[PDB]
Amino acid sequence: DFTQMFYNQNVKQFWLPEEIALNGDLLTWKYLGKNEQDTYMKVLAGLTLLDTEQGNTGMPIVAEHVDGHQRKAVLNFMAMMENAVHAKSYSNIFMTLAPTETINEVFEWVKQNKYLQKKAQMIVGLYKAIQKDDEISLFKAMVASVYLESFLFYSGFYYPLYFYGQGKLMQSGEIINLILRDEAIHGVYVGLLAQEIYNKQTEEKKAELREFAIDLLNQLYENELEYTEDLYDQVGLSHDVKKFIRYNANKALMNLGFDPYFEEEDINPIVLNGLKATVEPLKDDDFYF
Amino acid sequence: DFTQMFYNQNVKQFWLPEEIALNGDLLTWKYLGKNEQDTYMKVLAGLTLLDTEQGNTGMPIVAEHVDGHQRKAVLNFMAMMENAVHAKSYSNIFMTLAPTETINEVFEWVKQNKYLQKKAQMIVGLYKAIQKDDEISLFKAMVASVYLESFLFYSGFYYPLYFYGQGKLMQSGEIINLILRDEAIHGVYVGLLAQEIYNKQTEEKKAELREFAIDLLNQLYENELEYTEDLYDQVGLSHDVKKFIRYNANKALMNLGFDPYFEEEDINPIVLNGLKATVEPLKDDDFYF
Amino acid sequence: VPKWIQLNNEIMIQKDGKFQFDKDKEAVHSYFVDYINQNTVFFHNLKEKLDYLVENQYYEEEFLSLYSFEDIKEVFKTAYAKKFRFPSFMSAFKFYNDYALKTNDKKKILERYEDRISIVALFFANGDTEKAKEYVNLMINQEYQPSTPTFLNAGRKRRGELVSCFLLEVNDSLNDISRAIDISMQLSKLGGGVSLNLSKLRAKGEAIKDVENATKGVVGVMKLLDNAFRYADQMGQRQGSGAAYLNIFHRDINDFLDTKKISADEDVRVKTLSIGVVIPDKFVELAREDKAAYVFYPHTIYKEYGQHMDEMDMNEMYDKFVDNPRVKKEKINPRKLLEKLAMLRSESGYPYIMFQDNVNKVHANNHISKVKFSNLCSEVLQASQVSSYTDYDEEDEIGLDISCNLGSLNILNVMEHKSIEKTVKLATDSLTHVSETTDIRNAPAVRRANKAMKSIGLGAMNLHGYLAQNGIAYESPEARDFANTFFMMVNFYSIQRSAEIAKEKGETFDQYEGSTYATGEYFDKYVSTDFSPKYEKIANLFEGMHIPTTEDWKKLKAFVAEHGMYHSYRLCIAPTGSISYVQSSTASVMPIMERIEERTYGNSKTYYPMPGLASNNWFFYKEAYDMDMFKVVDMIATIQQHIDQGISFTLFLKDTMTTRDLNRIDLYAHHRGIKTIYYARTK
Amino acid sequence: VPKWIQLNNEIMIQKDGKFQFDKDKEAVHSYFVDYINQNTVFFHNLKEKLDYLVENQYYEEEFLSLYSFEDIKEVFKTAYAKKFRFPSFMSAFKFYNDYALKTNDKKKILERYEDRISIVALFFANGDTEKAKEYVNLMINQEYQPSTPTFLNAGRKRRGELVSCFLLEVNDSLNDISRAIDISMQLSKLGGGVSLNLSKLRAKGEAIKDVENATKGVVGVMKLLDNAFRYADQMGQRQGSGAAYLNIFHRDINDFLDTKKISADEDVRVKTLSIGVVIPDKFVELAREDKAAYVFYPHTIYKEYGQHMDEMDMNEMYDKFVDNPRVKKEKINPRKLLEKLAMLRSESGYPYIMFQDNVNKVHANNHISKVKFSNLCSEVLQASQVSSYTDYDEEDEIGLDISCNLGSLNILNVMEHKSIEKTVKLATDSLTHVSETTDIRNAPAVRRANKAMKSIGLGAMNLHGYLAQNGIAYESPEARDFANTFFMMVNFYSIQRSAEIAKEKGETFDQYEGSTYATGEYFDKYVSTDFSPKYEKIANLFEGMHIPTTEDWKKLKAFVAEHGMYHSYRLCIAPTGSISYVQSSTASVMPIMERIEERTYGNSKTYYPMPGLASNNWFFYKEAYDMDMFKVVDMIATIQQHIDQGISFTLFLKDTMTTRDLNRIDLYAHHRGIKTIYYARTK
Ligand SMILES: Nc1ncnc2c1ncn2[C@@H]1O[C@H](COP(=O)(O)OP(=O)(O)OP(=O)(O)O)[C@@H](O)[C@H]1O
Ligand SMILES: Nc1ncnc2c1ncn2[C@@H]1O[C@H](COP(=O)(O)OP(=O)(O)OP(=O)(O)O)[C@@H](O)[C@H]1O
Ligand SMILES: Cc1cn([C@H]2C[C@H](O)[C@@H](COP(=O)(O)OP(=O)(O)OP(=O)(O)O)O2)c(=O)[nH]c1=O
Ligand SMILES: [Mg+2]
Ligand SMILES: [Mg+2]
Ligand SMILES: [Mn+2]
Ligand SMILES: [Mn+2]
Ligand SMILES: [Mn+2]
Ligand SMILES: [Mn+2]
Repeated sequence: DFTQMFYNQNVKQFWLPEEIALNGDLLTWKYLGKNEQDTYMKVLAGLTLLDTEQGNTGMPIVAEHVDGHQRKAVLNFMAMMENAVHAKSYSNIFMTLAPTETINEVFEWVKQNKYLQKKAQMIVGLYKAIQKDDEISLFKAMVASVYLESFLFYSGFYYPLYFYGQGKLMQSGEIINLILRDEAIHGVYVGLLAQEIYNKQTEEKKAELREFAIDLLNQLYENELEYTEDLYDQVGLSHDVKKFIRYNANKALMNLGFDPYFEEEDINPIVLNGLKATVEPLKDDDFYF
Repeated sequence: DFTQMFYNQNVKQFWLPEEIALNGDLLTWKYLGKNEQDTYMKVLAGLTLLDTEQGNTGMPIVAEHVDGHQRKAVLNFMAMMENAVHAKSYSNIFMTLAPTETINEVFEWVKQNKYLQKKAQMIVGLYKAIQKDDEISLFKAMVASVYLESFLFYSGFYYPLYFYGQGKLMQSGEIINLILRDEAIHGVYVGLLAQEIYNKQTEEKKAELREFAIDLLNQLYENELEYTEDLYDQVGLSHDVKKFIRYNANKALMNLGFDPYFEEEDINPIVLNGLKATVEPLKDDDFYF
Repeated sequence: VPKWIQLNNEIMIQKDGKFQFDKDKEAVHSYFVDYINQNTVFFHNLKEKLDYLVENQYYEEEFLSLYSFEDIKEVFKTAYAKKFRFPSFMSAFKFYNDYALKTNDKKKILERYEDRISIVALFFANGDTEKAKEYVNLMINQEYQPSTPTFLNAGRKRRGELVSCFLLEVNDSLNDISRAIDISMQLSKLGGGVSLNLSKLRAKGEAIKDVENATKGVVGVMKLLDNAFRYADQMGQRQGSGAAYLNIFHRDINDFLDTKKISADEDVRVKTLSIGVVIPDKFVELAREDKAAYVFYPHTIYKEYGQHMDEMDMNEMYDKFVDNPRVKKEKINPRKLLEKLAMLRSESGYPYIMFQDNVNKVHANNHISKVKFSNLCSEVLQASQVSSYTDYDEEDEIGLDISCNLGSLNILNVMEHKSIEKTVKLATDSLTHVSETTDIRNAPAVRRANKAMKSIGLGAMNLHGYLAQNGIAYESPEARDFANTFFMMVNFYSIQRSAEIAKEKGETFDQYEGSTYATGEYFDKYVSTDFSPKYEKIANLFEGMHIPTTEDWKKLKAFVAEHGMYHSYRLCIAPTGSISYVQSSTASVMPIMERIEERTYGNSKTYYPMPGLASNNWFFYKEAYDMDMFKVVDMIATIQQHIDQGISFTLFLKDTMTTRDLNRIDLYAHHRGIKTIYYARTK
Repeated sequence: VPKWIQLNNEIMIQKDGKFQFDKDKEAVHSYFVDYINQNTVFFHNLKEKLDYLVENQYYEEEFLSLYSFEDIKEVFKTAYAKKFRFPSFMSAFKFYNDYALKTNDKKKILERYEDRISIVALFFANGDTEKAKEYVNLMINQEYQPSTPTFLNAGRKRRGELVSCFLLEVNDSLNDISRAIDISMQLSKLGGGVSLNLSKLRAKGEAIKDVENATKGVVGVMKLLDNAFRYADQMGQRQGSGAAYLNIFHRDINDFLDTKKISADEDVRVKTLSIGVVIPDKFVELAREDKAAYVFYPHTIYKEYGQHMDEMDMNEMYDKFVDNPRVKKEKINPRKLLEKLAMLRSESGYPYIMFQDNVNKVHANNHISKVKFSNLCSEVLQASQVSSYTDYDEEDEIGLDISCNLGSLNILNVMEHKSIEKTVKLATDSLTHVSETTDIRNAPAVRRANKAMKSIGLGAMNLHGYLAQNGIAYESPEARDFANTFFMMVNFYSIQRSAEIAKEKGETFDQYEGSTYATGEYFDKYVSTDFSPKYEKIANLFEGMHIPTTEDWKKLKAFVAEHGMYHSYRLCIAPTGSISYVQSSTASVMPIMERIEERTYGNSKTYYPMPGLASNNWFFYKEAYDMDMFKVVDMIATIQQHIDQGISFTLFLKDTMTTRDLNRIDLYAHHRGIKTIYYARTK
């Protein structure tokens, strides 16, 4: 009942980072403190890693196991967006704002950062555990994918949105909003596929799947807290970002058909402001008048 | 040396089925004989069936085994074009020209056809034989992929190009020309990835891979001749189609860095009408000797 | 936003369900109260103004020296006594942005409308103060409008040539091709639009010095010409505009046409080179009977017969070409070629269509040459002789290259003043003066044909404006009756003025004795058919003016026989792009495209209603796209029967109609005697 | 696959760890016993062959009519008495595919090597049987090789022009630009490579008669020339090749260079027109001192001083240009421009580099004009005077456009026969004959310069072949000593032959009296410095030949002072691309690119070993890319000190080295006196 409308929405949302000129951010970037620039680079690098794996691994593997040519076409399109559009856009931002050495250093930093490695290990592990014709392993990977789309990106998205909302780094911010618009529909779509599998189960099996989903969310959440503190303490925003990730965790649960898990909190209003002609042949009667 | 350049060319060639209005083809379709309509339907179904294998298996399997983030992104983009763009385009052409019952029957016929099946299963067999961390099996699959993209499609493309060059079925011919333009670049790109593997091999292993490629080409070519007579004798075109197959076989070989196998031939004119060194600053004292 | 621009944009704001057309008038006042008068340089007297303009190299000394200062002052006073006021903001804006003389720094206005008109009149009269005053009264009444080159550049030292339509014949040689490129560059440097005939050039795959498959065809020549026109772009002011014409029986015709396809590669497509196709009656007969046609290799025909393919009548030569084994040809489907022409015109408006036999069955100078091609605007249709440009230190054989002199009658202003005869004769005299004062030292055949043929083009404009302001639909039979009568009178008085000039100067145009004017054949339809209006309304429109009868035409025929005719060609209806704004007139004899046109200048929007548009005549100002193209063809043929050259005839199509409808319009134009079809503008 | 193809491929199949070079010889035998002898056309005697070639428009009958048939028979017998055998398969293949005369359908071979040599000798001798036999002995011994145009086209009816390269000066005017385009098309039609100096053309943003920012600069003319060369492509056989040269002080120099950038847009990119940059010593001085330089607008300089920017010495006028407010200029970084040159040469091998001061400090004809640009191969360096092509019906001021005839000495064969003097004199006579019989009717400046300058180019080939076959490393000081002595001998005997021709004809070249030959300055270094070999091995190599001393040079200087010189320019070392195959010689004086070259012909692949390559001289045949470019520069400078024109000096670079290494090589070449640098070929 939904794939065709998601197909149409995904293809109509198609974009490339080159559509957005980035040289306009040069001055507001220059004006940020060293702490702010550091957090910003690292935040986008963490996002780049997530999209790299979502494009290389997550979306293609889910596409492989989901039945139906139209469902596969949507998932293939989403996969392309992840690595050919989203992951690449971050390099466009980096290449504009930062010198090569700072770019090299931040990519080295992703490799050695323990929270980023842990979250990649956990998510990709679940993708690679999918067994052919085994719907339960597929469900588990789809939960992981929804958590990546609708929860994990948000510790990263906070900061570009926070600046956009203050009228700073607005070209980079425009790119990020386009990425976010895509991930929102990706999270809903994968959520609907996960619910399909969940709804086939016995009540006992469903109870176990909810346990899996909640245990996984809590494990990812605890790691994300440490990641958030590590990045945001130097810019004074860790508590604010934490509220934002809890907000989005609830959206991820809802995408999976589950009740919200965290209590509602006031999000920084700045971040909320951050959001040919037809051809006929000639007849013999057309030559006479 | 080449992936970013191909990335650029691929994304700038992006298109959607909806861009070409198909209904005006009915004004020339109605004037074709039964044999012409039959051949066209059968050719179209042949292309559709082969392209589906490439979208569901060929491109995604190669993307899975190739190392490199940028290569995986380009390959993902190509897989997207197969599943999201090409497959919808073929379906659109069919739905415009034939009623539902006729489409189902043509696909039943072509699905049972000996020559279409022989080539489809030969290609799919090589994709299924790729082994993790074995570059030889990957190379063999890449050869199969290049043969599909740059050679096997062309016994089929001939007919729409033949009409397109005569002013008949111009809307569907425009679509086919866009598809063909994508397959050409797909073949060239996968060809470069195959040459990379080939160049890492010993001289004895190279000679062995050359023998594999020529042997495979021979098997496919002999089946193409039979496929060609089966479809085109009823419309009197087989002689010229055979010249077009050999010409495209030579292009496929050149994509794989191999010499042409067949002597140069002229092609049907109607179908033709259808168709950095390291910068180092001067340090002074370089002006004195 | 300036005040006049607000007053102009207030037109679209509807009061009582009606457009505020009168507000436009207020805008003009503002445009003169706030801008024009503030930025207009004023002098204590006209003597100081003329001295400043001459000394600062704005004007020419020669044309002003022919008059005493008292005569020049009297001419200026006659111009200013009319107290002419621009009725619409766009008229004054277009004049003071395109034609009014400005300082070298382009911030001050040196010339008003009256000043420019007086200067052009003094240039026209060539020393006659009374003739200058007559020209001033003609142009300040806005009865006659010199073309943009003449109007803009007359009397100015820093100027281009007064002629901007040039037709070149290119012979089949590398020397001739290089000379054609050079002449095209020189004429684009002068500011003129250059049309080149490429039919004599041998097709692709022909022999050069008996080596086979050597010629690049006409497409390589088109690439060279396109580069030449891109290079020569009026000193970086306007985009270099050129046209290439090829006969439809030339073998390159497809590749020619392929230069305008969007799918064409960069080495095939020419972007700044317009293309036109010459279609003889033989091609239309072949398409009509569905017989497969043949496109011929021109060099083989030249070798076999000693003449170029486009130099002989294809109607009698086609069968001999086909049956000749020594003539190389390729099989084509003429109906497929017609469909390709219609599709290309739908996509881009190209090519221009020239119906060769429609032009040449009424051509008066077929003895000199048959009309083989048209100009960049597809309205100049004259005899041309190719030139043989030989090697260096060898004498060239200079032929005839067409360059006619443009000028348009304002039909509304001419007919409301009841001055068809006087306006036509004065316009003919001015065109003769401009043709005589034109001397191009880098185009030998253009200069020779200007000296010999003395061909001028006297056009008309504001036909639809006049008809709409008189309660006449453009597609009505009454409109065609009026066009017939008006243009027959225009032709009569143009021929009379040409014969009078020939009698006064004692000379006719070269090879006049062989023309149909000399033999009296041209006047046949005029001495047997009465062209008086058949409707009472049109006759009342022509009240107060003598309509030439058959006896008057017989007298004119006898006068031409006794005295000859000075001009080989007299009448051609040009598009009249920007001068129609200044004259507050509809463009050419074409129907209006829009009732109110929206334009963007700088970062500001402006609104131009069609002249005289109101609630009463809103329905009569029917848009061209809403009109039946068959009736537009009928009107254009009615006018064309009285025009010796062609008419710039743009087709106005809706996006709904297909290439079959375009082909039907083209074939009905061919049937009705339409000589040229200019553009296929799709709404 | 053919038998000879298999035998040639058998070379790379190693036997006992060594290449089978002798198999190559077998291939030639096969190539003759299976293809050439079967595909040759034999006649009963020479009379029938000559008659068939004359009546069938293969040969010109005029040059053969100067000899009785007995004399022609004697010449052909002299050619065939040598029993010449091609030592390699590729030599015979290249001759019989590129230079042997074939039938109209190219199915049979009409000319053998001896037949071609006899015809060329008979054309050279111009009626002298003994001179024809001397030429036959010179060419069959392969001591001298006429250039590809001369060797291929001599005595042929369907021939082109015998001149290889043409150099045109383009004046700053639309008439001159159009004439340059026409002449470029005419000379490319004749088959010659055309070089155009664009330094006189005013830069982008200059005024065309008081309207500013109007010119398109040299890039628009570059696009026009590129399209002209694309159109005139030797009837589609060989791609039209053109060269554009611009002074580095031209304002457009960056845009010029941007024509060759791989990222250039289509409206700027030029792909069939080679680019060269002329660098005065002032630019190198500014880059060395890191002082910001100024590029200049040529038209402002011409207005202020009355002369073109490239018409005067920049080393003395640069400060005056900079301090002159009436001269317009733009600031540039000369070191950044040098780095851009190095990057462009790394990416595409362009531009050609012409060190203007290095050319003009030893130029013998500076009185006529300074050398402002080079040819398409960057080895022709001659005085040129720009032409003033005026309007039509106005007389043109015809200047001097450079054109010289090429001919190469085979160093190995010349020194083996101990005949430097005889070969040089006979080659000078043949080049003089080629110049005398050259008459181009569409390039007036080229014709006038050919008639007046009488310039010829006598090159040399097989320098590396001779050095490697004699156990001398190309980079060794012994090789440079040999080059010094050999080319001093060549210069001595070329000057002697030029003076003897001037004496026998009683005429010198135009304006010889102001040259350094007339004043005796040219002989200064030759009358004070001894150029005899400093190494015993080289002296032994020169045994049996009289090496000129300072006394012989003094006698030659006196002889020149008494009689003058017939040729303004005598020696120029062309690349000698494909004719070096036939002579079994290494290309020009350049070191070999590879020991064995694998070339693909048809569907087959062939391997050509370097001439004389074997086990004992494998390492003496060092590849150019493996060589130190500084020592190659030293060799080229040593040769250049005895060559009046330039040498086509290709740089052979490795991929590992940076643009800084390329800049260092260029600056060392400038320091060592290198006149021109041809190509930057990267391995
Ligand atoms: N519609 C218009 N077209 C042309 N010029 C105009 C127009 N309106 C104003 N002008 C110019 O501005 C001047 C002022 O005209 P205005 O309407 O104020 O009254 P006037 O009685 O014509 O004035 P004046 O004393 O200048 O003749 C005119 O003389 C004329 O030069
Ligand atoms: N390398 C070569 N270069 C040129 N011509 C050759 C070559 N090899 C063979 N030929 C030609 O083919 C002919 C074949 O004869 P071949 O060289 O085998 O010796 P032959 O019959 O004993 O006579 P001869 O050597 O005296 O000509 C030669 O006479 C010559 O015309
Ligand atoms: C006509 C024309 C000239 N030019 C440039 C190229 C020529 O080198 C340069 C000279 O043109 P000229 O032919 O010399 O123009 P001109 O003689 O009328 O102007 P002036 O008196 O100043 O010499 O102008 C263009 O770039 N585009 C053009 O369209
Ligand atoms: Mg000719
Ligand atoms: Mg000039
Ligand atoms: Mn993403
Ligand atoms: Mn996503
Ligand atoms: Mn596909
Ligand atoms: Mn594909």
